[PDB]
Amino acid sequence: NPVRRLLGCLGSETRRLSLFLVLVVLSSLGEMAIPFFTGRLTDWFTRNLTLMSILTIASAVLEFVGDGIYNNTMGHVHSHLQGEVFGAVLRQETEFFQQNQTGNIMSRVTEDTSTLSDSLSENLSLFLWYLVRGLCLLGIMLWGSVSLTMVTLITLPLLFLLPKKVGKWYQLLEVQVRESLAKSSQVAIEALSAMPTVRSFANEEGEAQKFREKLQEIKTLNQKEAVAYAVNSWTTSISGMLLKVGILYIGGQLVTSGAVSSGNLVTFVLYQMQFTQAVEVLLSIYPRVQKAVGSSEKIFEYLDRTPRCPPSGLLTPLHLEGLVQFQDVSFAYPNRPDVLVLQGLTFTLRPGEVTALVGPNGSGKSTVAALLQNLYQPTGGQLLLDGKPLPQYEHRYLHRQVAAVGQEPQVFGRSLQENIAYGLTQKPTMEEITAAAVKSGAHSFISGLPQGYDTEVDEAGSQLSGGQRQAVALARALIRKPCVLILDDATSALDANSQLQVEQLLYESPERYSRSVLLITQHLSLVEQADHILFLEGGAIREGGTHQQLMEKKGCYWAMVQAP
Amino acid sequence: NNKVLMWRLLKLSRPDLPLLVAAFFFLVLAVLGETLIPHYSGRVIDILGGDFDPHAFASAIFFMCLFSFGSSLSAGCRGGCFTYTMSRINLRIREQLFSSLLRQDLGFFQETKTGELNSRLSSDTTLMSNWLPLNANVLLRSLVKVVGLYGFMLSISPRLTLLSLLHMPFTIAAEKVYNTRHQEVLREIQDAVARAGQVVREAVGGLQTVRSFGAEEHEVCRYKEALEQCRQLYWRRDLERALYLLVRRVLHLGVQMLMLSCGLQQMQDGELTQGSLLSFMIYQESVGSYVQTLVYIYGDMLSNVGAAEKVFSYMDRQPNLPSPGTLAPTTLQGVVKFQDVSFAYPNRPDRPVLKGLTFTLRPGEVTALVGPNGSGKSTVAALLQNLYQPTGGQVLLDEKPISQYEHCYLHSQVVSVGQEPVLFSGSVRNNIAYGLQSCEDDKVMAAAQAAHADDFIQEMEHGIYTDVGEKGSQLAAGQKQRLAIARALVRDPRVLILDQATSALDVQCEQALQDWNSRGDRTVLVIAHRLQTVQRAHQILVLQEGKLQK
Amino acid sequence: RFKICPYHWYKQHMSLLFRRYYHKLDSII
Ligand SMILES: Nc1ncnc2c1ncn2[C@@H]1O[C@H](COP(=O)(O)OP(=O)(O)OP(=O)(O)O)[C@@H](O)[C@H]1O
Ligand SMILES: Nc1ncnc2c1ncn2[C@@H]1O[C@H](COP(=O)(O)OP(=O)(O)OP(=O)(O)O)[C@@H](O)[C@H]1O
Ligand SMILES: [Mg+2]
Ligand SMILES: [Mg+2]
Repeated sequence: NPVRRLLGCLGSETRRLSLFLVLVVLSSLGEMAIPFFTGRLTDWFTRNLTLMSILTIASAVLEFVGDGIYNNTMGHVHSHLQGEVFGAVLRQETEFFQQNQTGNIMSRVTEDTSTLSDSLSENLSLFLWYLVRGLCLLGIMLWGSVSLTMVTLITLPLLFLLPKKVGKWYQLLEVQVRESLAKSSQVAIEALSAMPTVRSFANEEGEAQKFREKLQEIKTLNQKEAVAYAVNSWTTSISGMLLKVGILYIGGQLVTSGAVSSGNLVTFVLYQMQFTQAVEVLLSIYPRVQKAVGSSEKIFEYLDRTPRCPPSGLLTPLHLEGLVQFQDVSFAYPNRPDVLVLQGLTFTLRPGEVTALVGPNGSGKSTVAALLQNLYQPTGGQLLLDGKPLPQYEHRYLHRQVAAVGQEPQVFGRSLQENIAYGLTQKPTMEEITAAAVKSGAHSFISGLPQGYDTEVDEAGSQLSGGQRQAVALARALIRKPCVLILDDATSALDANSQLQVEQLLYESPERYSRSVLLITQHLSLVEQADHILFLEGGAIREGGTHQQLMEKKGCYWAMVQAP
Repeated sequence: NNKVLMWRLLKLSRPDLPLLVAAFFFLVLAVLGETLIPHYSGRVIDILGGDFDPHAFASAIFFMCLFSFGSSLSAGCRGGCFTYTMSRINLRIREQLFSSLLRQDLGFFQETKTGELNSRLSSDTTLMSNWLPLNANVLLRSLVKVVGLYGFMLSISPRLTLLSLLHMPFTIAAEKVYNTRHQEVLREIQDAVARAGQVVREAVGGLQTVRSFGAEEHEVCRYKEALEQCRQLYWRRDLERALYLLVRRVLHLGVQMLMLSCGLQQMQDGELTQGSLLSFMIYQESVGSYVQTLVYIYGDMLSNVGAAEKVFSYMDRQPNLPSPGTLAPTTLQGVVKFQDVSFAYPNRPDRPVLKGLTFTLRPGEVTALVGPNGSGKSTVAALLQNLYQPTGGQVLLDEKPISQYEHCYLHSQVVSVGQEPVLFSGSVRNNIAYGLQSCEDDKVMAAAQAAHADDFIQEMEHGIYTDVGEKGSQLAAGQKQRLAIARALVRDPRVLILDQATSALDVQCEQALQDWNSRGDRTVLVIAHRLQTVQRAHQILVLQEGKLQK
Repeated sequence: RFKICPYHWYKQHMSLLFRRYYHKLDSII
């Protein structure tokens, strides 16, 4: 069954493969017909010499053209396969990337596909060429003697019987080989991505030992691979030898019986010696086909998997209010589906108003922020944006209308300009980028760099301090002019001077009338001017109201504030 | 140039000698066995042609099958041995490359990308693996049969064999140009593949941000645009290879024609007989094919090793680090001194960061370092941990330079909590006891209670045996920071560095952790922006624009 | 006619043999 899945990828190029097959057949026939046109070479002078000269040149040119076409098509096939595998990977739900680590996914996408494509490219061409040669020899053999051709063709399935038995074992070995390679790659990636910490704790030897363990497992599998190779070679050669010997012996009985002359037998044997080599090559190809089937299991599982997240909608309204309503929302992470992180949240975000969400560590604030960004779906209740459920909006439009500053934000390895303008389809002008950088306070140090906004940044943002990374993330969120703005500890690493910028943005900027703001922080003095304060503990809202009301109640909020 | 790399590969393959010797022995047996099958094939086909005599027929056939059986066994053993040798060489290369990469200085990891390094570890070591077990085997098998075919030819017509050395079936000039271009295109292909892999690394590593900005399609387009260049390079290589093979085919045809003309001339003058001419032509066809095969194999073998030079460059790079230290005293007071320290990062040496700092830390006191963003506090913390070397001045630990202490000893006495800490995949226990060869569970529990981490560890699925996920992504920020604090407290350090270790902690928990030096035996450096926590300090250092203010 | 030329026969044999050298060198190991 999986062989048809493998061969299905060639359905987009059938015309070019048909042309290649035609060229191969034509070259084989052009090379095959020479003896009939030039004799024994003992009958020889100029004409017979020039004839084979011309035929050899024509065959060489035809082979060149065929190889060019085939090698041109296979590169397109390989690139298309890799691109579609990556595209299918990126469509999966969020927890799929918690279950599968980065190194495993990278190894599956970049390494398995290359091996599959290379094996296909070599094996298909080899199979076609030797099949054509085998048929061209079979025709002459059938012309020589029908009876011996029949008694040869009758015994062919018995040779293929044995490889069909042990085919599954090659797949079951290759699966483990690829899995071990991916496991080693994950360790390598994780070790290299955090070198300062490993150096700080002097743990190079531990990482080396972790790598060595996976290498040992791979070493364990390779011995079985080699032994299987040797045994298969023995069996194939034995089958070929016996196939020659049986028919050769039968020919002796025929000639001794006086039924068939030796003249026919000599030619039939001389062509059997080559037909057997052809079928032996075709026998040798099959285990590599099973190996390739084994190598492609995980990428095809990626391709055929159905995402568990809902698909994107169609709504793209021109004007959006930004009103957000939570209605009895409950949530539990998929890997622990029996622990309710959130229980019955009910509140509303309204344009022009700032809502502060406070609570102890591990109470579920960032879970609410992730739910608001449609990264996860609630397991109970409803979450409505301007009266519509989140999935009904288009994927690109929704995340343009909702922007968030994540906790400990990430910065990609591009220029600062492209980092600020990340994710936008209509590329903004330099004036918009400069204004956005000025609002977040990043302009004061970006302009001091030797190349300004063209400065390159490493893949982890290592060339920036924590406050600078936070300012860049804030500008990246501000550039889109969102309707709902989410701040998740956006002031943890910002000094006292930069927090003034956030305060002006929240409570004094003239653009605040067009946004709904959800402020999550442990810096309690920042939320004193919030229109609503929600205290979240244990996944449930204990109390709410303005700062004065919560101070008067002398509840959890008052106890938290008064402690120092 | 490539000879040195080939010699290095030969030096590396020493642990595989007891298997390579058997591989070559089986190769010799198989090459001996293969030559004798056609003899008995001919001695059987003529028995079919002539009088039957069944006894002779059967006797010839039995020997035929016996020798075919022997050659088959030899070939199978040779193949198995060479495959195992290739696998061993590949694994050894990978292990050495990773162990060498782990030694490099921190500047090396900013000039390169992680995805590129991983794409050097994978799919690049295979080319270095294919050299000996694959290319040299076929090269030797071709050479040992070329010499035999020439030996057979010498008996027929020495004059014709001398004429056979006419320019050979190949031109040396074409081989040189093709070998020059092939290595270059292979190197370009490898670089393009690494650049393509980096895109997947970035896109999969930070997927939640991409989701939050809805930019998956942008990343897919970038990946496809990167794949296109690799496709073009592959086509450029393949077309040239095909053209070169066509040219060699034409050359072989021409040499064949000239040789047949000279053989016909020898026929016309009566110097040769037809059977000998036919045998000579058969041997000549074989030789003319095999010489071209040999030359092509040698060229490819050199080209792959030449193209794989980046891995050898990585394996040999000398770290930009001082000589390893040796000091490891039984007792350490913990006095730290900065003396006119000036520093600028190696990747940007024209912009100084520190401009002549000087201060002292003493046991039993808490010292606070404060300043605005970009003022160099984390740079001071990194310099104190010997992650970077100062460009001027000295850093002294108990009157010894910091770089003279043993690497494993130094990082057990000077421990720090980093800004935005990072955790590794695995259990909570393996993250708390990170970097320790042996640690008791009682110490782990005591360290967890010291950082107020038990009260949320007890709520996990398996307690301290629960997995935290990649980068600690299955934890809250405060929980991750508490685990980072416990990882430092479990070691009982003499000098403790807190690089804003309470940024994500809530108000209540921050109060219960200000007792950093209750026993009065540590040296504590506290880096903070909040003016609340600095009130407990005995010495306050204000850092602005890279200079200590008065 | 029907008859086989030994020279062309081995030419065919060598063509069948060397297909695996310039392409799929892995199979010859
Ligand atoms: N991916 C995940 N899978 C399972 N459980 C998780 C995952 N991420 C977080 N949790 C757990 O679910 C709860 C949600 O914590 P969350 O990150 O929302 O806290 P928080 O209020 O943002 O904390 P902090 O104030 O420390 O930033 C915690 O108990 C946390 O350990
Ligand atoms: N790897 C690096 N290469 C080059 N310059 C760097 C590197 N890391 C930091 N810098 C620069 O050196 C200066 C010092 O930054 P540093 O990280 O020491 O600041 P900080 O005091 O820790 O800041 P914050 O309060 O934001 O954490 C900044 O201008 C920063 O951009
Ligand atoms: Mg959080
Ligand atoms: Mg810092």
